[PDB]
Amino acid sequence: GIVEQCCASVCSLYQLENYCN
Amino acid sequence: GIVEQCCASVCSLYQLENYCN
Amino acid sequence: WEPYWPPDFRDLLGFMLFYKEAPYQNVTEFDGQDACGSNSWTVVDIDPPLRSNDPKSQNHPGWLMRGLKPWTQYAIFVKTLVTFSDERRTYGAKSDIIYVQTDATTFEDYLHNVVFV
Amino acid sequence: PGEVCPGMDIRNNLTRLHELENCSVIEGHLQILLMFKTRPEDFRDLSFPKLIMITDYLLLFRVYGLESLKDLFPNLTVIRGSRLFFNYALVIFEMVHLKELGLYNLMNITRGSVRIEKNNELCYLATIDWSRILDSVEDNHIVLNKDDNEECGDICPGTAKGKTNCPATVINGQFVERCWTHSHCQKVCPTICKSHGCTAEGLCCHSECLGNCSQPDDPTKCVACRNFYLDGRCVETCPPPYYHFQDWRCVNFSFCQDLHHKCKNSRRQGCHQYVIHNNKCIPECPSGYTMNSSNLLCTPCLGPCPKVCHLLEGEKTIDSVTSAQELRGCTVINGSLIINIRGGNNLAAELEANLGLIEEISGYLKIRRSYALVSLSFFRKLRLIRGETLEIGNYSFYALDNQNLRQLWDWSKHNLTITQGKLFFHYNPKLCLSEIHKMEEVSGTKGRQERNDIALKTNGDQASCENELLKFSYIRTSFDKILLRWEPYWPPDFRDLLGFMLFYKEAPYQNVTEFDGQDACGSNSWTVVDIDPPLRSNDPKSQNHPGWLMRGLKPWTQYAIFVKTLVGAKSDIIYVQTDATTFEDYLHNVVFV
Amino acid sequence: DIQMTQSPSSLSASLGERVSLTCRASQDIGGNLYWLQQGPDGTIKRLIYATSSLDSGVPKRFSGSRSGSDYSLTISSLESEDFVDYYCLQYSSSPWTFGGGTKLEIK
Amino acid sequence: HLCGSHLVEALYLVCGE
Amino acid sequence: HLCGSHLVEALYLVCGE
Ligand SMILES: *[C@@H]1O[C@H](CO[C@@H]2O[C@@H](C)[C@@H](O)[C@@H](O)[C@@H]2O)[C@@H](O[C@@H]2O[C@H](CO)[C@@H](O)[C@H](O)[C@H]2NC(C)=O)[C@H](O)[C@H]1NC(C)=O
Ligand SMILES: *[C@@H]1O[C@H](CO[C@@H]2O[C@@H](C)[C@@H](O)[C@@H](O)[C@@H]2O)[C@@H](O)[C@H](O)[C@H]1NC(C)=O
Repeated sequence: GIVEQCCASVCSLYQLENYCN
Repeated sequence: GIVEQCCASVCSLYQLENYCN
Repeated sequence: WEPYWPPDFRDLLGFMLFYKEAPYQNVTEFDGQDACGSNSWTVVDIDPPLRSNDPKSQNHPGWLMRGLKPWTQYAIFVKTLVTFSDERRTYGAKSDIIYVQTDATTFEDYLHNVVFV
Repeated sequence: PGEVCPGMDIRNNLTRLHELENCSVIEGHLQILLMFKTRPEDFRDLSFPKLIMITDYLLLFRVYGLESLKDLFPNLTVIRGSRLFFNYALVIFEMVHLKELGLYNLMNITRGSVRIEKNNELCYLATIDWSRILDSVEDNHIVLNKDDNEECGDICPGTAKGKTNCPATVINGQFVERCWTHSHCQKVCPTICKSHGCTAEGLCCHSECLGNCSQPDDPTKCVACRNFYLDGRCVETCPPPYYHFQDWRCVNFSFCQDLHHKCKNSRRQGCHQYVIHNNKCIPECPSGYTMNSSNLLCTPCLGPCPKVCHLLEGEKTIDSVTSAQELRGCTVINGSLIINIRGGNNLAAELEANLGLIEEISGYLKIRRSYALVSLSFFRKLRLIRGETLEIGNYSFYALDNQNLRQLWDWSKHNLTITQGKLFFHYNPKLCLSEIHKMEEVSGTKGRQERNDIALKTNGDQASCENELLKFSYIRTSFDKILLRWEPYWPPDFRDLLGFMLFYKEAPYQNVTEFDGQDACGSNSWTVVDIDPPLRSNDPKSQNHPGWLMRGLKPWTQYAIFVKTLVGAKSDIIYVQTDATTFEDYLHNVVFV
Repeated sequence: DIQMTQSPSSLSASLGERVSLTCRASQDIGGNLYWLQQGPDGTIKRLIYATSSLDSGVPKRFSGSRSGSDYSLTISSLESEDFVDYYCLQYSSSPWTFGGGTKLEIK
Repeated sequence: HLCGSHLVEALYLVCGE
Repeated sequence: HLCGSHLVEALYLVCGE
């Protein structure tokens, strides 16, 4: 999950991009 | 490892601090 | 690896790739009886390639091994599927055992982890 | 009066929002979110006055420029909450610019709670009496809005100001006037009206109405229904020949049938295949039921229910007992199977336990390098391969390099149909072409049509198929033993005769075969003896008939027995029953304590 | 969020009088309620834990009780030092919440 | 690092739709 | 994001020993 990828974690500036709708 | 924490990964601006000698 | 073509090049069907985690030297085909069940060799069935004419038909059969441990030596070899041939019978060709070691850490990267807690 | 629309998810731009322009009812949810460039002007001339009801939930998140919902959804009366967003039927979150809700026609939220949070300009919240709209307000979460601070100047009075205007209700001890905006009061009906609604004059709507009506005590004049809707009327239950659908409307068989029909692929969120059960048209049969195909009707299962297994990427490779187990209970495979079994123990039984219930495979079946298999009979119930997907070269059944395969299925008993695609057989050394040819006949991979890449030289080349018959010249029973003799076998050049093989198992009646419960490698279905070739002893009287003495047999037990010549001739299956008690000796033991 | 409704918000009484303050829980909180006392200097002190258990040092004239969803603090015989502020607090569920307070004043 | 309401913001910095 | 020779640099930005 995005919460799990960047909040209860840290997400790469690209990981963050990818699924931008 | 620090390589594994920030290179083959992404490390939090704090994770990065912690063990600064 | 090389494409295999029997005398009458017609109906080429299959390759077989074998790989195991190996130390040094001491590796053989007829190793620890594969028989039926518990196996001594990791095995892949490789579909025969599509020739795409006579001039430049080396659309070299290959394989992507995944699920390998890093900094690990692998005994690897290919074989052509066992063919009952017309007249003087031949299955064909097997490659030699090559050892291939997966990548490990860059020196630079060993240093880092060491030099920085 | 207008359309029933499906649930929608509107983001980024207002463009797709106009898809709601003719909906009276949204059968699903409505989410409007993430519109960062919108401004008040974009909403000034935007209205959906036809929308009366949402069956699930309404969610609004980060929609910029929107200051009120009074013009967008002026007539939204009921949110049913059949499906909820995390227990909420109404969600208003981070609506920067929203000054009031203004849903002045919202009378009932049938199920679920309200979550209104982090709306920095939001007022006209203290003025709403939610106890008129929801049965329980205990789970409402209305926090972090402008209303939390000392800045809301909520004003209901406008016409005369403070002289006979909005209805007032109590919070704890304080009476509060109740309104949605400066120009719209909250509708409050007499208690006798319950949730049915009332006219402006205070006259109760009909008991089948929900929230509001145009005329009192008339079930054809409701704005919305308490129970079900049919032909401009609110009804308690759907009358024949109609079915209850999505817990709010009556539909006919044909409608349910249209939904059901063949949503070709999209099994994973985009099909369901609707069924009939207890006068409801529903997404799927409940537990204990299965669907009678010709009339969409759920019927109780004869024993355990059929089970459709959808494979990841449309395929699965079975290379072990463990992988086969993942299909235990399946009766239908949606996808294709690849069998790659090289070894193990008691495989025929284990494979039959896990794969024996499969009746249909929608794609193809491929058996390849399955060294361990002697038969495919473990696929006990397999009757159909559709070939909706095929192996490259348009094959629906493919058998390659199976070194011990001697049987496909027993074609005297088994029927298998192959709708589409071709057959492929190469490098099956123990499989006779007769078995393959029988399969073509049975399966309808008919010889009037197109090819099947079947090798003449690499199928059965290491097998002599049945050919000659060995006959038993002598049979002798003992209670514990059986002594047999049988014809000597001599090939064309009689030279170097080496071996016979005698098979015997404890058998009941008739139902015994050679290619039974895959002997393969390990746990066996047959007791076997290797019989050394005899010594001829010249030409005149050379019948020094090979034989064998079976010992270790149970008494009064039937034995299936047959002989074979090492890979010529096999004998037929004879049943031999070991001796039992003499009548005299049954008598004694009975007649003397 | 569990809402704790504290009543009365203010109370006038005299020395030696018996008084009760109530907190009603919007959801069942079982026995997980504290009673807090705030001095005019701002110091907060806990008097009751687990609805009825008196903390060490607290005079025995203080008692806590429960009836339905009503949790009560009772001062059996008021002393001059008791004319201060009181707050209930629930710890039964994740957002800890407080009653609105009662100021006890001299009649 | 990234969290709460900020993720939504962080994303529109990168999105700009 | 962070890597190679840059980690060493990244670290001294934060260290400043
Ligand atoms: C492979 O041989 C090793 C050791 O033998 C030598 O080293 C090899 C790398 C190769 O060069 C051989 O020709 C040499 O003779 C055997 O290793 C044993 O491994 C177990 C592992 O726990 C260990 O306990 C033993 O001490 C090792 N034996 C020795 C003599 O070192 C291994 O069995 C050989 N394997 C095969 C398949 O031949
Ligand atoms: C609302 O209904 C409108 C009706 O469409 C009109 O009639 C059809 C049969 C065609 O002639 C069409 O060209 C006309 O515009 C739609 O235009 C409109 O898109 C519908 N609302 C939605 C859901 O967008």
